[PDB]
Amino acid sequence: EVQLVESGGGLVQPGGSLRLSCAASGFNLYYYSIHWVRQAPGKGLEWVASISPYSSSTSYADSVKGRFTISADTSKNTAYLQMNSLRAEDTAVYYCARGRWYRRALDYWGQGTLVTVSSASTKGPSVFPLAPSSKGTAALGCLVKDYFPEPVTVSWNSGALTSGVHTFPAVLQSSGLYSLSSVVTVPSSSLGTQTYICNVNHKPSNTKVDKKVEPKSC
Amino acid sequence: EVQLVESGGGLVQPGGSLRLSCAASGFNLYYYSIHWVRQAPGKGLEWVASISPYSSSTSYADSVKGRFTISADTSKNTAYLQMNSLRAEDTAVYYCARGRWYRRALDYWGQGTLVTVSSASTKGPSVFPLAPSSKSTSGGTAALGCLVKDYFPEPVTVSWNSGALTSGVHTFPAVLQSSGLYSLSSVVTVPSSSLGTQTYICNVNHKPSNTKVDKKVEPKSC
Amino acid sequence: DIQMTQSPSSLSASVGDRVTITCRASQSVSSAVAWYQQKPGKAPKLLIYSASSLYSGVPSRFSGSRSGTDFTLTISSLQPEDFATYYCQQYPYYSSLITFGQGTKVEIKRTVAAPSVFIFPPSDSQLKSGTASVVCLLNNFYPREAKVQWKVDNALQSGNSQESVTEQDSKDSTYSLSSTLTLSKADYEKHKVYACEVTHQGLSSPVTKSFNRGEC
Amino acid sequence: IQMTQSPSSLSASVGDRVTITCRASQSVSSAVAWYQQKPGKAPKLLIYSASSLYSGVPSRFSGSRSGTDFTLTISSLQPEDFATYYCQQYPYYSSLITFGQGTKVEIKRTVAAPSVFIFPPSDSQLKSGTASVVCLLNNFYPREAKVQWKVDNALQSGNSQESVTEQDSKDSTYSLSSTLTLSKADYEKHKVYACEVTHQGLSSPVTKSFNRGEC
Amino acid sequence: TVEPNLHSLITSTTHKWIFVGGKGGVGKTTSSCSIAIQMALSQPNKQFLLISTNPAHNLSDAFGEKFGKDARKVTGMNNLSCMEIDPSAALKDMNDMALADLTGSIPGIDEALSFMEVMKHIKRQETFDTVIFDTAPTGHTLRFLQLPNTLSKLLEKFGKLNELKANVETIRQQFTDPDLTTFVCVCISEFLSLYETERLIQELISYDMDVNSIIVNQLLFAENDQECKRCQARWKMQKKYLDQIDELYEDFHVVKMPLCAGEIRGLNNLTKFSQFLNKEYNPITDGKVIYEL
Amino acid sequence: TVEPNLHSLITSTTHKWIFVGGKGGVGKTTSSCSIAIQMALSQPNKQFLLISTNPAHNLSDAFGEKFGKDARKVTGMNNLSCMEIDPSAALKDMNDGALADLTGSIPGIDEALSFMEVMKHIKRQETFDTVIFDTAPTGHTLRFLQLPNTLSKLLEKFGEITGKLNELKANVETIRQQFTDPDLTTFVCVCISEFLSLYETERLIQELISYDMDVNSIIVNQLLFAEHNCKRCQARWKMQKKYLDQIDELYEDFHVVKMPLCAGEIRGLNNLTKFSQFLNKEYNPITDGKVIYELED
Ligand SMILES: Nc1ncnc2c1ncn2[C@@H]1O[C@H](COP(=O)(O)OP(=O)(O)OP(=O)(O)O)[C@@H](O)[C@H]1O
Ligand SMILES: Nc1ncnc2c1ncn2[C@@H]1O[C@H](COP(=O)(O)OP(=O)(O)OP(=O)(O)O)[C@@H](O)[C@H]1O
Ligand SMILES: [Mg+2]
Ligand SMILES: [Mg+2]
Ligand SMILES: [Zn+2]
Repeated sequence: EVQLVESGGGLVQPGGSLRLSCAASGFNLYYYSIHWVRQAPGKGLEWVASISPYSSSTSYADSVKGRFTISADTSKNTAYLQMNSLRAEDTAVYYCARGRWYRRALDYWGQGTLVTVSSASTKGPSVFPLAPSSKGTAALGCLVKDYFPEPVTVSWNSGALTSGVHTFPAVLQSSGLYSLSSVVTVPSSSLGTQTYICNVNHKPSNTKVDKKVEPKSC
Repeated sequence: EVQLVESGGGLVQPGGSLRLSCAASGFNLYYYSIHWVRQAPGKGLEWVASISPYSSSTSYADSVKGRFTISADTSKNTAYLQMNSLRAEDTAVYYCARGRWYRRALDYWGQGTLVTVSSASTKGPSVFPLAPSSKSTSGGTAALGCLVKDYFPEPVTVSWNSGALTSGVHTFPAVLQSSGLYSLSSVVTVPSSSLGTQTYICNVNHKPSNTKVDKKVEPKSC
Repeated sequence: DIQMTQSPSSLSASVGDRVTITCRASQSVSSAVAWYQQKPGKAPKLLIYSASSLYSGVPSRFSGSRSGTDFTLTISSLQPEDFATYYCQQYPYYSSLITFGQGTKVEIKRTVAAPSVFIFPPSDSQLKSGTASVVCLLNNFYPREAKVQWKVDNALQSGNSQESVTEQDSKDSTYSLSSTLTLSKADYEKHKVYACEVTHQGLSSPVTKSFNRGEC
Repeated sequence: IQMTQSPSSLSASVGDRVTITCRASQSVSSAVAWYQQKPGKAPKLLIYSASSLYSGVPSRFSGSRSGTDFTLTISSLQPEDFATYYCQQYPYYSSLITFGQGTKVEIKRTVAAPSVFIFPPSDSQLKSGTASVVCLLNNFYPREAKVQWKVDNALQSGNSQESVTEQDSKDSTYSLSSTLTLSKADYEKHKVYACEVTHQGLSSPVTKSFNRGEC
Repeated sequence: TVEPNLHSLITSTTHKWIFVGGKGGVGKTTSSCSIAIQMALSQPNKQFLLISTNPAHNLSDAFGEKFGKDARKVTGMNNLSCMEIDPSAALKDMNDMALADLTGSIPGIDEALSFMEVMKHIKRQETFDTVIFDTAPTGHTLRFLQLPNTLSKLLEKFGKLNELKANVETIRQQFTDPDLTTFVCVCISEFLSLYETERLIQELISYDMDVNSIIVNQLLFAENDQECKRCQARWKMQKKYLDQIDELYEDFHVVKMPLCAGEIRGLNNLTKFSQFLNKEYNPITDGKVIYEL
Repeated sequence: TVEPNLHSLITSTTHKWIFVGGKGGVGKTTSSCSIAIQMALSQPNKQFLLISTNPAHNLSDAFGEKFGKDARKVTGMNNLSCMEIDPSAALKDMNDGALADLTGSIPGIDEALSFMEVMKHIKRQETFDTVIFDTAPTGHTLRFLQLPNTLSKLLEKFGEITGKLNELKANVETIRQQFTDPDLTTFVCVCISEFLSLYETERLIQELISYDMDVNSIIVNQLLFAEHNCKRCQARWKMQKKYLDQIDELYEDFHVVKMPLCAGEIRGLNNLTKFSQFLNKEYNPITDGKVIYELED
C-alpha cells in the first residue's frame, strides 16, 4: 500500500528558511514524480515544485522560483522541499503527491504539514463581551481578540450550552494576530435571570478566561 | 543451386594486366567470403586472395600482394581479381571458391579459368617422326611415335590411324620449352612383323592455329 | 500565463441532483486534465485523469468529458458525502508546469431563509485597551449571498471590516455570518451613529441595526 | 606459419587404410580442412574443423586432430579415391589461408622394368636447324627412375626435359619420355648418343644408344 | 491529425530532413529503411537518400549490398539510395586533394563527418529532395543535433568564415522548422525503453526539434496469436506499458509494429514490413504476414 | 577447454579493466551489471566500480536508484559502486557557466570525460580494485578504446608544435599497456543470436583484436530454448539455434556463455542477482527453466 508522510512544518519568521520532508513507502520514488502542493488559508490549490528522479528533472512555480529547492534521496525513498527567503504569503498547508511518468496527475497525497510564516510571537487573547441589547430571541457572545498562534477553543457555561452556538472561524488581522467571535441566541426572558459565561482556552499561551456576559447597567 | 563461375582467363604478356571475374548464383555474395586459389602446371594449390565484403576486409598472399587486388560488386553479385605486373610464375589455373563468415573452409568451387603469361606468339607445331628401329625390338615389341614440337598455346591432341590404333598408345604431357614454346611426344608400341605391312599415321590438330597434320611414320631406309 | 478558469466558484444542489462543474483552458492542453475532491482540512482525492477517465475506486456517478478547451465534471446522482470543493487541473505535455482552477464549492440547496440581524457595540473593557470593535451578526440564513455595509453617520466604510462565515449548519443547512468593524478609540469617538445594513434575498428590503455611541 | 603435409606420395591398394598427416607450425586450434582433387578438376571439400565431415562426403573419409598434428584417414580405400589430397588451415588470428604440399595417392602394383627405346632426330628436323633426341621408358613401376644422356661418353645436364604419363587405367604402369635437345651443329659434332636408364626393376642400369647416321 | 500511422509523413512533400532514432536495439535501422522505402514507393517523382550516422553501419547488412561514403542506388529501387560514411577513408581523401588517420580515430569525428555531409548537401541545394537519417542510439544522436546550435555559439565568439557561419545558421533554422525537419522515435514496449524514450523526446523538444511520431516495435500481440507461457507473459507486460504510451503521447502518431517470425533483411522483406508504416497493422487481419518472410 | 561461463573472470584477481560491449539492444547494461554483481559477491574483500560510458545511461534505471558523477554504493551491496558520468554537471564542477555548457555539448566530450575517469583512477592506484564499463554501442566504444593509442601519438607531436604534459604523457602510456595486457584488461562481447548481430559482433571482435584488446568471452543473450506448440517461438528458436551453432564453430577458443530470455523484467538488485548466477554456472533449460518465471515484479 502506497502512502506519503510530510514532516518539517513549523513557525519561522519572514526571510527565514525551512526544510520539508516527504517520506514514501509502498513504491520506489525513483520511477515516479513527486510534487509539492500548498494551500493558503481559504484559498485554492497551488502547485509549487516537482521532481522526477528518473529524468534528473525538476520544476518550480515562478512564485517560489529561486527561493525553493526540491530534491530526492532514493536510498531513503524520501523527497525534500528546501524553502528559503520565506514570506507571509508562503503560509499554507503543504502537501506532497505522486507522480507518474505517463501521467502527471496526483493520485497519492500526504496528510499535509502546516507552514506558518510570521514575525509574530505567541500571545494570549483578550476577551470582550458582546452584550445583548436591553430592548423573541436575543443574541449575545464573546469577542476573542489579538491572539497567536492558532487555535482557540470557546465554550458556553462550561460546556452546558451548545445549542444555538456559533463560533466563527478565526480571521488573520493586519497586525498578524487572529480574532474570532462566538455568539449564541437565547430567550429574551432568560436574559436577566440566567447567567452566561463563555470559556476560552488558549493552550499555546496557557491562558484560560471565563467572561460573564450580561447586559449594560444604565 | 550454389555455384561460382570464373571468366577472364586468357593470354597476356609478361608485365601486363588481366582482370578475372567470379560470378555467383544461389547465394548472396555480401554475407559470404570469396577466395582465389591458383594452381600452376604440376604444382599444388596456392591461395592468393580472399575478400569479406560484409566486413570490408581483404587479405593477400605475399607472392601477389602488391600486384593483385581482389574486389566485389554486390549489385551484380560478382567478385573480381585485378592482376597487374604479371610474371611467368603467375601462369596457372585460377579458381574462385566460397567461404562462410563462421567457417573459412572452401565449400563451393568454380571450374577454374586459365591464365597464360608469355611473350610467345600463336604458332603451329612441327611434327617429326620417331621412327621404329627395324631390328632392335628394345625389350618386348617395337616403339614408334611422333614428336610435336614448338607450338603455342596449349593444347595439342594426337591420334593414330584416325583413331583405329589406341592400344599401346602413350601421349605425354606437354612440356614448356625454354624457348617459350611447348612440345610433346606421342608414342606407341607395335608388332615388329607388322612394321612394313602396316601404316602408322599420327594425327596432330592444333586448333588455336588451325593447323592439322597427318604424319606417316616408317622405318629407316638403309 | 496558462490559465484554467473554473466555474462556478460555488453552486447549490440537493441529494439526487445532477451536478455539473466546468473548467476552461486558456490554451489547448489536449486531454491532459484531472479532477480532484477536497473536504475542509483534508488532502484532495483524485477523481478523474485524462479528462474523462475514472480513477480507481471512484464512484461511477462521477464522470468526465471534454470539448476543446472546455472540461466538465459530472455527478450523476449527488450523495451526501459528495458535498465539498472541487478543483480542475491541467498537465499538458509541452509544459513542466501544473496549474489549478480556482475551485468549485458544492453546497446543500435549501429554501430561502431571512437572516435575523444583530449589532454589538464595543465593550467598556475594550475601549480602555485602546481599540474599538463593532460586530454585526447575520444568523441562520440562506442562501449564503448577502451584502453587509457599515454606515458610520450614514457614511460608507471601506477597509476596516472583516467577515467570517460558519460552515452550513448540520441541522438546518443554514449559514451564519459575522462582520467586524475595527476602529481605534480615537476614530470611534469621532462619530456617533453606527449602523449595519443587511441586504438579503430572504428580506423584504434591507434591514438595518444601529446604535449611538454611549447610549447604554 | 607453415603446413607440412606427409607423405608427398603413397602407394596403396583398394581396401587399404590410408593415412595422410599435416603438421601446423603453430597451433591453429581445429581450424583445418581437407580436400580431394582429381587432375583437371576443382578441389572438393571433405572435412572441416579438423574432424567434421562435410555434407555428402562418403563416411570412409575421416579427419582428426592431436595438437598441431592433423590426420586424414580413409578407412577402406575405393577406386574413385585415387587422387591428390590437400590439408588447409584457416586459423582465426590470421587472414591468410595456407595449403599443404599435397599427397598423391597412386595405385599399387608389382615391379615392372621399363622397356627402353632411343629415337634419333629425323632428317626433316635437322633441316630446320635443331636436333631432338628422344628416350622412351615404357610401362614401368614404380614411378621412380633415372635417365642420363651420354654424348660420346660425356654426361649431359640441363639440356633435357622429362614428361611422365598418368598411371595407365589398364595396367597402372608409368611411361616416361626424355628429350635431349641439341643444335644441329653440336649434334653433328659427336657420334655416339646413349640413354642410360636406372630403375629398381632392372638388375643394373640399361643403356640404349645409336651412332649418328648408321640407319 | 493523430492517426496511428506515418501516411502523412510518407506522402509529405515539404520535409527535407527526416531523423530516425531511439534507444539501441529498438529497431532504428529497420524502421529507417522501411520509411525510406515507403517514401520512395509513394513518391516515384522524388529521389530519396538514406544516410547512416551510426559508426557501426547496418544499412549494408540490412539490404545485403555494400554502401560507402559515395551514395549508391538501392538495387531493386529506382529512387532510393543509401550512404554509409566511412571516417577513415573520408579523411585520407581530404588529404589527397590538398595526422588524418589520427583525427579519424578521435571521438566525435563520426558526428563531424555526418554534419559535413549535411552541410555540403545544403550547399548543393543552394541532389536529393529528402534525406532520411538512420541515427546512432539516443546518447550520440543528441550530440549531433546540438551541433548546429553548438557550432553557432562557438563560431560567433571565435570570429569565407562568414560564409561558413552563414551555412550553420541555415542548418539551424531548417532543423527547427517543423515543416522541413522531424524526428521519428523508435522504441519497444519494455520498461528500460519507457524512461529513455521519454527522456529523449523531452530533450529533443528543448532543441526545437519537431517530434510527433513514435514507432512502437517488436510487439507480440499474443492474445491475437495462433496460440505459450512466455509469450503471453511478455505480451501481458508489453500491453501494460503500451496502454501507458497511448495515454502519455496522445498528441503523437503511435505506430505499432509486430514481432515477425522471420527476419527483415533484403529489399523484399523490408518492403513487406514497411507497408505497416502507411496503413496500421491489424493483428486479426494481417497476422499471416509475420510468417511470410 | 573453455567452459561456457565467465567463472574465471568473475573469480579473477588480476583483471582491473573489464569492458562489456556489443551492438545496441543485445543486453550490454544487463550483462555489465550482472558481471559486476557476481564479482562483488564472489570477492567481498575487493571494491568494484561500474561505470557507464554510454551517454544515455541505464544503470540508474536498472537498479532503481539515482547515480551521478560521484561514485555511490549500490543499495544492498557493500562492495559495488556505480557511476554515470554527466557531461553537463561535471564540466560545471571543474569550472567552479553558459560557455562551460557549450563545451559540454561538443561531440566526443563523453568519451573524453570517461577516459579522464580512467586516467584519474590510475593516479589513484599509484579506491577500487576492478572497474567494469557498461559501454556504448560498438561504434563509439571503439573510438574510446582507441583513445589511449590516439592520445599517445598525438601527445608527443603536441609537445613539439606547441612538464605537466610529460607526467600526463606517462599516464596515457600506462593506460595503453594495461589495456593490452590480457591479465589486466579484457573485453566481454554481448550479442543476440540474430543475423544482423552476427556480422557486427564479428566485425567488432576483429577490430578489438587489431587493437590488442583481449577478448575471449561472448555472451549470447535473449535465447528462447523452446525445444511446444507455439509457431513464433519455434520459428525464432529454429532461427536462433542455427546461428548459435555457427557461433560455437567460429569461436571455439572463446567462453561462449548462453543466457535465456526471461519472462519477467530484469530489474533491481534482486532480479539482476538472480539472473547473474547464470554467468557463473551455465544455464540449464531443463533444470533452471523455472527461474525465468521467478523474477520479482
Ligand atoms: N518487427 C521485428 N520483428 C522481428 N525482428 C525485428 C523487428 N524489428 C527489428 N528486428 C530485428 O531485431 C534486431 C534489432 O533491430 P535493429 O537493428 O533494426 O535495431 P537498431 O535500433 O537499428 O539497432 P542499433 O542501435 O544498433 O542501431 C535486428 O536484427 C532486426 O532484424
Ligand atoms: N535475458 C533477458 N531476458 C529478458 N529480457 C532482457 C534480457 N536481457 C536484456 N533484456 C531486456 O531487453 C532490453 C535491452 O537490454 P539492455 O538494456 O541491457 O541492452 P543494452 O545493450 O544495454 O542497450 P543499449 O545499446 O542502449 O545500451 C532491456 O529492456 C532489458 O530489460
Ligand atoms: Mg541501427
Ligand atoms: Mg545499455
Ligand atoms: Zn511463444
